[PDB]
Amino acid sequence: ATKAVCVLKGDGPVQGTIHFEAKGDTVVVTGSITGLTEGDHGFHVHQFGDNTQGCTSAGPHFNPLSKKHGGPKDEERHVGDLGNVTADKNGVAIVDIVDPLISLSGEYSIIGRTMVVHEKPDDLGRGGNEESTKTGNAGSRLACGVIGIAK
Amino acid sequence: ATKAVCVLKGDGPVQGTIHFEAKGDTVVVTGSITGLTEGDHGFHVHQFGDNTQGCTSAGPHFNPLSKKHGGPKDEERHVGDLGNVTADKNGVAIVDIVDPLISLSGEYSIIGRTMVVHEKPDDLGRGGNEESTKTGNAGSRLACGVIGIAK
Amino acid sequence: ATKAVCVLKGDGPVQGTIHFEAKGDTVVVTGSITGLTEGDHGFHVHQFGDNTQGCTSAGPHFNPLSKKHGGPKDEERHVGDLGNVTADKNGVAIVDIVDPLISLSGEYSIIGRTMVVHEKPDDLGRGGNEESTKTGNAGSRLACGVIGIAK
Amino acid sequence: ATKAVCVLKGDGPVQGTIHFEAKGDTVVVTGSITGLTEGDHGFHVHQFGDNTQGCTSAGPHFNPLSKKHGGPKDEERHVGDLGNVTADKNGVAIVDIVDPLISLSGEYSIIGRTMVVHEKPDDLGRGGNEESTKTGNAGSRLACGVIGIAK
Ligand SMILES: [Cu+2]
Ligand SMILES: [Cu+2]
Ligand SMILES: [Cu+2]
Ligand SMILES: [Cu+2]
Ligand SMILES: [Zn+2]
Ligand SMILES: [Zn+2]
Ligand SMILES: [Zn+2]
Ligand SMILES: [Zn+2]
Repeated sequence: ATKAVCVLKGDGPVQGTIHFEAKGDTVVVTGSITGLTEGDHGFHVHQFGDNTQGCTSAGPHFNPLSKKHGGPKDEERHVGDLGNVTADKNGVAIVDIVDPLISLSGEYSIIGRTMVVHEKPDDLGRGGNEESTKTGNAGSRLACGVIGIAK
Repeated sequence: ATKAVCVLKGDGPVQGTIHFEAKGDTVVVTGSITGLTEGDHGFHVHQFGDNTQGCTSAGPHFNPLSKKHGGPKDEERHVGDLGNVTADKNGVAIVDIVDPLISLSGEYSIIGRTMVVHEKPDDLGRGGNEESTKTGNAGSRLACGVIGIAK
Repeated sequence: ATKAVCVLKGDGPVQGTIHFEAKGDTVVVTGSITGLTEGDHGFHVHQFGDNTQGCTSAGPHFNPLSKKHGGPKDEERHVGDLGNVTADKNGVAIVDIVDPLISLSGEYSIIGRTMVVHEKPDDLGRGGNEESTKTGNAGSRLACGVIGIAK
Repeated sequence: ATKAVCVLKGDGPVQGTIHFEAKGDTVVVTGSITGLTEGDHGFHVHQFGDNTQGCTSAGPHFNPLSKKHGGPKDEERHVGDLGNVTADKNGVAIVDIVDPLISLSGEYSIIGRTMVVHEKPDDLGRGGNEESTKTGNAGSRLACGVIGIAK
């Protein structure tokens, strides 16, 4: 697959759609998310496309290299670490990410996994506590969806 | 990926969880669907893991061998042709399928695609109209979900 | 039966010949209707090949899947829902339909049933009254005939 | 179908309605025909439900076993060979035939074919000439109709 899609849904008003496209050795991640409080929100690929108990059953960050949490620009990061998306005053975030580590095929493929938008900003591993090194202190899972093959 | 899961949701009361497991050289499909009308309902892997327009955006049946619609025992069938699930009088269908065409990795992978439960029985491609050769006259898509990697 | 024919007759000037042919996996509908008013007229397979009370005794639309009335492109439609034919200013309609639900043998066969051309356009089940969900508000039956096996 | 109907019409005053009902391995043929000259009239299922050029376009006797013409009681007969109906002095014939060879379903089905009442008596193949072995010398087609599925 060179194209993928994710519909983000949660138990509150947060929703959106994310598009994924293979370009060179990168994945180009675009889309939009509504209903968010203004400011940054952690945005991560979680390990499992399991929504049986909601976003919680997606498990931790997709992490096949067994590293600690960081920002997308960091060497020490989880594959699923895409940093922050930014909502404006209207609650809307436009997603425009280009990432070399995630993939839509092969070993680091995110097809069949879960995209999650978080309650709080991702501190990118620089928070000075244990949690920062795990989730970036991004807190609760506002909305999520399984990543699917798109036409 | 040796285990997958799917959570089925639609516009109506129909819901359920489908489990997939790679066992030996085959794929075992289990789970249950509730809120169905008594009797048979088409049960198919649709091509796209795309829920942007609910179940409609899943596209046609997964069909990488470019065949006509059939039953799961037929040579001429789509890879996604898993026949019928059967609901009892309480609207409950127990899912128990072993299938030789689907997989959980490589060309035949259904990870990132869509499981659909239909309004009507699948006629296994033997209805005698053109629709039968496409969908088995299974009709509308009551509920669907993207197939995700499971723990 | 791979070819069928229908001769349309009514109480007024409306007449025509409709040809049906099983081609590939589908049914191609051709022919022409004359004596019509300019514009659209509902064109439907009615259930009974019964002309004992003219076109009235043909009964409702052929509907073996127990659905509501729609257009021929719709999922929710009767098997007999072939939409509209269009008459030009001289009252002539050229019939050119390919249809996935009708057949010329087996469950979906329209052989021995009735082709009806209606007074008014078919609203494709979107008119918003109850009648729309039955007949598309197509109104009276200008002309009809029993579908017969052709050489 | 277990029930069928035919409205007989022609270019003259002969008309009637014929009813067909599946009973055991027979079809029970009933109805009435008016406007006839007193005496016997050949009564046959013709091959095609094609009325585009009137009764003539119905073609020959329905004959899927490729036999010669006889009476309904004869081994050598066409499937469409139902013998004679008898008009009284008032021009009225009451039809009451029970036949094992015609069918309303499967290979010998007469649904979509044509019922014809003839000018002259059917000589039942015993006329001593070539025509007798083809049509029973029943002569012209007074009235006919396509056989349709009835409620
Ligand atoms: Cu996260
Ligand atoms: Cu399907
Ligand atoms: Cu109609
Ligand atoms: Cu004859
Ligand atoms: Zn992380
Ligand atoms: Zn199929
Ligand atoms: Zn209709
Ligand atoms: Zn004969």
